Amino acid sequence: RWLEGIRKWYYNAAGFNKLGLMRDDTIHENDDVKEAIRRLPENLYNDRVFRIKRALDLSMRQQILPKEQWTKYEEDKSYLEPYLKEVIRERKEREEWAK
Amino acid sequence: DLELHPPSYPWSHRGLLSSLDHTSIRRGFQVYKQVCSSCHSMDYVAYRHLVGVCYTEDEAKALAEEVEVQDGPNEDGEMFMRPGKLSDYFPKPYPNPEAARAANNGALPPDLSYIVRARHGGEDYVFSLLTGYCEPPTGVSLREGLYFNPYFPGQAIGMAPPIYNEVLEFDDGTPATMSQVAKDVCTFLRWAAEPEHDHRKRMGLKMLLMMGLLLPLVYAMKRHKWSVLKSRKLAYRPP
Amino acid sequence: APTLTARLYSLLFRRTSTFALTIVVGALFFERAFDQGADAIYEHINEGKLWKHIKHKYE
Amino acid sequence: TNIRKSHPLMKIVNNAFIDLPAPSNISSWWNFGSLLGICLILQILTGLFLAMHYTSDTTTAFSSVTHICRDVNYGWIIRYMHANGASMFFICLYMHVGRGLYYGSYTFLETWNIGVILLLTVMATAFMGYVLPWGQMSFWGATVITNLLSAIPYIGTNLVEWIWGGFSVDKATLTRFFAFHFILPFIIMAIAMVHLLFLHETGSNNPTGISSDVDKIPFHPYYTIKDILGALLLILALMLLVLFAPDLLGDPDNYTPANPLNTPPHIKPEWYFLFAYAILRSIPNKLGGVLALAFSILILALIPLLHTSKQRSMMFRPLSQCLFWALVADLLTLTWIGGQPVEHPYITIGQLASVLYFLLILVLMPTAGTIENKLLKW
Amino acid sequence: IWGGFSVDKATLTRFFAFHFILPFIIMAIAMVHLLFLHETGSNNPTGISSDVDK
Amino acid sequence: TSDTTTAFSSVTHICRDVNYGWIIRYMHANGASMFFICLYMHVGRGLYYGSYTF
Amino acid sequence: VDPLTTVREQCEQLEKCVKARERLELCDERVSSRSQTEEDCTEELLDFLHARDHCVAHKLFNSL
Amino acid sequence: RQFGHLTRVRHVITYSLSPFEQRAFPHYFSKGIPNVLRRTRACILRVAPPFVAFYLVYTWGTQEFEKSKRKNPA
Amino acid sequence: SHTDIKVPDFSDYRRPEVLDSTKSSKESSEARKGFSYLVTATTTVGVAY
Ligand code: HEC
Ligand code: HEM
Ligand code: HEM
Ligand code: HEM
Ligand SMILES: CCCCCCCCCCCCO[C@@H]1O[C@H](CO)[C@@H](O[C@H]2O[C@H](CO)[C@@H](O)[C@H](O)[C@H]2O)[C@H](O)[C@H]1O
Ligand SMILES: CC1=NC2=C(CCCC2)C(=O)C1c1ccc(Oc2ccc(OC(F)(F)F)cc2)cc1
Repeated sequence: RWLEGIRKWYYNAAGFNKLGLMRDDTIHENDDVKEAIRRLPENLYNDRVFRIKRALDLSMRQQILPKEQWTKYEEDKSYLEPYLKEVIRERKEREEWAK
Repeated sequence: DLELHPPSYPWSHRGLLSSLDHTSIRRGFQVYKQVCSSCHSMDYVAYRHLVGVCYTEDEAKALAEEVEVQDGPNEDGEMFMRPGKLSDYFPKPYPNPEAARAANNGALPPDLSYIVRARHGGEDYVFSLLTGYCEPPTGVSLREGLYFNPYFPGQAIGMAPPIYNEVLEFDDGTPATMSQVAKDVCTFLRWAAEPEHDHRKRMGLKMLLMMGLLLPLVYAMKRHKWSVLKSRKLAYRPP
Repeated sequence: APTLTARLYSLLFRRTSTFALTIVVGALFFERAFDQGADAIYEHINEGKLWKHIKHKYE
Repeated sequence: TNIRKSHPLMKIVNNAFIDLPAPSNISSWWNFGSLLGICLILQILTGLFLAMHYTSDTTTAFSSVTHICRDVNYGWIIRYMHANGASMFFICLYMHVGRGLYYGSYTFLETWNIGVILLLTVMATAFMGYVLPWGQMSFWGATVITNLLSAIPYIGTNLVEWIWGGFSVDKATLTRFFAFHFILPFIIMAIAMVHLLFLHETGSNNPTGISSDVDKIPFHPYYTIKDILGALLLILALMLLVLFAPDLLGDPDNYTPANPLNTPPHIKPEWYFLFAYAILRSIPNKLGGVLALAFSILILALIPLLHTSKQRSMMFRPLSQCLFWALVADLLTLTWIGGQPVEHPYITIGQLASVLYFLLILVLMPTAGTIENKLLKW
Repeated sequence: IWGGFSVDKATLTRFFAFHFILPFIIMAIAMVHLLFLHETGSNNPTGISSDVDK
Repeated sequence: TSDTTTAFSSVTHICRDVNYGWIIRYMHANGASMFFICLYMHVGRGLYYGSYTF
Repeated sequence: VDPLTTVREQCEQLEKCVKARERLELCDERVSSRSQTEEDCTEELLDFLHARDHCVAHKLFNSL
Repeated sequence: RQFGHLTRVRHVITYSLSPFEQRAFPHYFSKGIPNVLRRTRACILRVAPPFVAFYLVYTWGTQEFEKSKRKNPA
Repeated sequence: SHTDIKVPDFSDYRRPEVLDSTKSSKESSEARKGFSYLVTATTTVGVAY
């Protein structure tokens, strides 16, 4: 709302967009994320695979993309949320049942 | 307990690739011999150490023969005294530290073998100490025998100014001023503490050159192998 | 005639057997050359300071 | 099929060395592992060659070390390689740990904790190594540091005298310190192999902190050639010290023999302990100071539990980056302060730096992670 | 080997250093020893293969 | 200690002044014998039962 | 005859030296004028020598 | 895990050249210098500020130790 | 179609000797290997020393 100014600033400061990454590519793979990734449809998964491949290749060269090619803050879809949310929601149910 | 640290004198061995002035070592040895060796020990330097550095084999044999040393036992079971040789070390003035203290009013004269390496400032420090003896400032005096030196820690030392103009005649006929005598003895004490100095620096030059050669070569080999990956382009081609 | 790097390849660097013998010959000739050359550089930098330079005075 | 994958000995070499899948993008900070290995092997060889000439008897000890430097052929270059090699080891260690912290490699828990053990072992080795010359700083350093353990209630005082094998650091202490100092590097080599054994369970982390399975390159030739280049640069640093400033990272007072009466002006350990030495002196109470000095190292084991950020690496984390570099600068301050006499303003600076060390690790950097998350809607 | 013209000061000191290090080298080689033994498993008194009765 | 003058003395100092140094010292000396007994028996086994084919 | 004591004089007649020498002389006839105060003048001497011997270093070694 | 069992990748082409076909240092200064300056500018006010602070707390504390050891005019 | 794939331009990366697409690389092959292997051989002589 009011902190949206800072969110937009932080986004560019963080700078994963400069490698053509979306936020959910940068998530550290724990057991839940692994399962969420595993549940992605062919299209969303192969995009993820490429975006990372591209980022790693850029990191290897110590270079960034052209500014036009950078992930726009507004265009950063939260692609992993629906899968990850449910993976977590499921595990918490099993953890509950176990008590 | 204020502190005055020594200035950095332009020694002939100051630079990275600069060797010790060996003729300065030859003089400096004599400044240990004629002046110090009745007060300070120098246990780690033997008469053989001088050969190929400041003196010949034959000169060093003469310098060794000049001094007393105990040796034994003989077949009778007695300890005799004999003329020195190359294998003998520079002899200690006193039989022990406790005897040394007595001769110098409580204070123990440190062994000089490593004194350049064992004191902050090294030859810059020692040179300042030897030449820096002056009259005390007003409001000041120590015990009768403890002299004023501005470079010594706590501003008061237990050593009588040991060097002055013409305290020795040098073998090569160099005018023996106080500052010349100090410069030479420091150069010797540098070599005492670090005989390796000249070899060390010879190796340094040869290391710098080989590294000058190998680093960009190995770096070129690196970029060569990696060039397959640095060049590569990716393309994403979904159906 | 093909280039000098090319002559080096065909004569010395193609067979790995010749490549290794090249290295061993070259290492000998480099060692003597480098040592003699670097010593000269050192002893010129320290002219008259070394025992080697002042030896003559006592012989 | 080849006899690299077949032969029982070559199989281990082929998998852990040649065909090892490595991330494409690992930086210079990944060289430090290889360099730590080189350091360790360098210490073992130089060390063994020194041990052919050294004696652990208190009377002859100082003399033997100097006899090495003056009479033993190239004994000097071996001796100063070994002393500066110990510095090069610790440079390599802190750089290696820093990498782990910044890029979050510590999530590899077993690898990380074995690391902590390795660190502590190299520390124990290097502490006892510095005693062996039997100079002033050797003897007085060993005396003060060992005697900290007397601060433990009930047992502490016995414990100290049992390490010593007497009522001061004397004949039995030096001899056993030689024996422990000889054996420990070999124990290090073993634990280092277990260290890698766990690393090769997961493979390497990389600068992005994003999984690199999609873009692995074989270790040979890519990283064999980089590691050679790294090794070359390590040798340069080492030999620049050995041949141009061999005394630079040591202390002069360790060139006068050990005197149980005559105390040196400002007694201190070697540079790579100075940060933790400063932390010790911050706390006014002695047992408190010991428990802080111990926790200043052991806190490394706690780092993985303190991790809050949803991203693994600090690459994409500005706030953490600053706090990390603050933590580095603070450690540089603690090293400076550790080298100083206990007076104004070094007491207060030391206190303030020690506060900031634990504050950065236990409060600020965890908070920063969670702030970063909430800035990314996470 | 001696580091001199007889078995003396330098020989004893180096013999201590080599004697300390070698057992550790033994331990390593002993592990390789077993590493190869566990490729085949053990022989037995009959000299006939024992896979049928392990 | 590996210094020629103190060496013999140190070994005896172990056996007389060091606590249970004697039992350690003679365990180590007889332990070396026990090692070689074990070695030749171990080799003999290998020879007799043809384990050397490995 | 010593090159040292020649150069010590030469350096003594510089602005930084002579201003520090005046600082030295101030407390000289402050403590030697006043009666029973345990304050001395080591500090002022060392300020003077620091400036002096820094200069001495820079050209003493030419005459040797 | 061996090469060929790492992970699943689809529809990604990789073109590359032999190291004998190409240069070890293509545009080494031309493109290298500006990329370095970009890299340095990117991290400078994350990396530098704490070491600025160290330099200041160091040089402050050093000459504070010197002043404190001088006698005070009283 | 897969016939739409044509290899990107590597002119930036190529050695001068292999820039000319109308000439055969085989002339320069003798040379190009010579250069790179000389670097390796020189390195080995240095390391040996
Ligand atoms: C007759 C006595 C005597 C003579 C002559 C003498 N010394 Fe000393 N020296 C001492 C005593 C006593 C000390 C210990 C001073 C103390 O601890 O206060 C000492 C201390 C030193 C120190 C240590 C200073 C420090 O930092 O602690 C050096 C260096 C030294 N002497 C060098 C020399 C040199 C060089 C010469 C002559 C070329 C020389 N000495 C001649 C008695 C002497
Ligand atoms: C003698 C000491 C050590 C040796 C020989 C050693 C060796 C290695 C080697 C060879 C690697 C792989 C190459 C690399 O990434 O650097 C490595 C990785 C690693 N080491 Fe160490 N190490 C030592 C000490 C430590 C310490 C003290 C820690 C942490 C407190 C540590 C934690 C790690 C971690 C986390 C990795 C994984 C890095 C990654 O994949 O990104 N190690 N070590
Ligand atoms: C991690 C490995 C090691 C480290 C960090 C290490 C560290 C040190 C240090 C700091 C010193 C004091 C150096 C000095 O001031 O002179 C030293 C001395 C010594 N070390 Fe080591 N050491 C290691 C391994 C070894 C090994 C394996 C041996 C013998 C087999 C050894 C034998 C010695 C000896 C004999 C000395 C006394 C000689 C000397 O002072 O240089 N060290 N060690
Ligand atoms: C430190 C010395 C040694 C150690 C620690 C060692 C250790 C072992 C161990 C634990 C085994 C498996 C148990 C057994 O069958 O005895 C074994 C088997 C064996 N060792 Fe050794 N060994 C040593 C020396 C030797 C020597 C000197 C030889 C031959 C010259 C040898 C040849 C063998 C063979 C052939 C076997 C296989 C026996 C079978 O399966 O029937 N070992 N060794
Ligand atoms: C008037 C403006 C003041 C601003 C400038 C500040 C510097 C001027 C000096 C003022 C005094 C500074 O305060 C200085 O702090 C340190 C550390 O706490 C003190 O040190 C003391 O306090 C700490 C408190 O934990 C004790 O553990 C320690 O045993 C004791 O030595 C110094 O004895 C004191 O002199
Ligand atoms: C075994 C290794 N594994 C990995 C990386 C980075 C990338 C991926 C994982 C390495 O650099 C790596 C490595 C480690 C050490 C290397 O040199 C050695 C140095 C010492 C050594 O002995 C020992 F056992 F470590 F003590 C063994 C090898 C060479 C390479």
